[PDB]
Amino acid sequence: GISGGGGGILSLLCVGVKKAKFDGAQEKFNTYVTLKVQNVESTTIAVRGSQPSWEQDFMFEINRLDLGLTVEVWNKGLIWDTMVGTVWIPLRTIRQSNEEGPGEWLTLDSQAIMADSEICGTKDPTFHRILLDAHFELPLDIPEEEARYWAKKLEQLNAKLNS
Amino acid sequence: ILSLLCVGVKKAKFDGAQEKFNTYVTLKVQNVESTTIAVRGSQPSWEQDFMFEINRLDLGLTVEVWNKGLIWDTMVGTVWIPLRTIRQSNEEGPGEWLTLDSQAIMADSEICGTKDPTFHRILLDAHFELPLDIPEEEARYWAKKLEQLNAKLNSS
Amino acid sequence: APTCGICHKTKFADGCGHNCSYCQTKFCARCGGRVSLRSNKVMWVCNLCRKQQE
Ligand SMILES: [Zn+2]
Ligand SMILES: [Zn+2]
Repeated sequence: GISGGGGGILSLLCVGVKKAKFDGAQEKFNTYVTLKVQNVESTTIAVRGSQPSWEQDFMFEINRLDLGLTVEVWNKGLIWDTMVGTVWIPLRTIRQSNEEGPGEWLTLDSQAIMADSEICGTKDPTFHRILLDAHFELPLDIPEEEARYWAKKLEQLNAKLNS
Repeated sequence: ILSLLCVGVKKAKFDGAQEKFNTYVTLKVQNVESTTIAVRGSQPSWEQDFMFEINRLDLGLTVEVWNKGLIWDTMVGTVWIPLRTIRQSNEEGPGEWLTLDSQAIMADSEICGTKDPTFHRILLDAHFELPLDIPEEEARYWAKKLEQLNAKLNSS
Repeated sequence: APTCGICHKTKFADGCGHNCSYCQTKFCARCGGRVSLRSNKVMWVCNLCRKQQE
């Protein structure tokens, strides 16, 4: 009859940008992370050192699971920034979960693998690594009583508006 | 996983006024569901590709077209495509125009068809990608499942 | 960057998100839910409107 079930579409991608470990002199780094997915972009603040900790979460509500999440680590310059490295995570590899995870350490690569003008991987590994978590969340369920209440309330309002 | 099912949701064609429609398409196979975003007009174009991991073939792909409202979104038509019927190919196709029906038919709380055609149509491409090989152990498992769909693994 | 009108954090890809059927605020998956009526009608309701009517 009337259901509050949220169903099973995975639309909310959660990304936890944790920290990084760079190979080299710490005064050499003032870095931020950019995330790009389904033409949405988000960025951490810039943090100094060879072991920056951002511990920042980002959420993206999307509908195209066929692509990937591009992650870039950038060294900040007063005039231009320079990429430290990148990874590309196909969205189909990302777990469905309701909880934050520990993340995994990924080696940062220097360059995108491009096919047909679209990124499809990365190549040329660096000695740098990033600690990153990502998961999809499921939609919420509304309890049956509360769903029935809302359906009736807004059916009555719809009926009134139509008149 | 016997096969990857590719589903291209291309466009639709609604009977009646352009301004009446602002529609999105949802797909469901087993418990996996997907959706397009909403696009306005009598001939919206989504051009969105979906993929599903398929392990059983006796069921179907449920396709629904929904029209946005201020309060309620309304399901304007549906088709149910038995999986056993979908073409087996790696090649993307132009799609076929399918007439949308008004409602699902159920057997044991579960869709087994649709009824009551509408004057609205959807353009969908669907195909099963060819697996690379089928290991001897799995071939025995699939042979049993297929042999109750009057089917059998292609000898080649 | 359109962003959820409830949590002000989740960013929407184009055409993503749902508008609350009552207050019309656009919200992300953490911030409201769906009520389905028979097999042909659905509405959407944000968690602020839910709280109000509790
Ligand atoms: Zn939100
Ligand atoms: Zn609301």
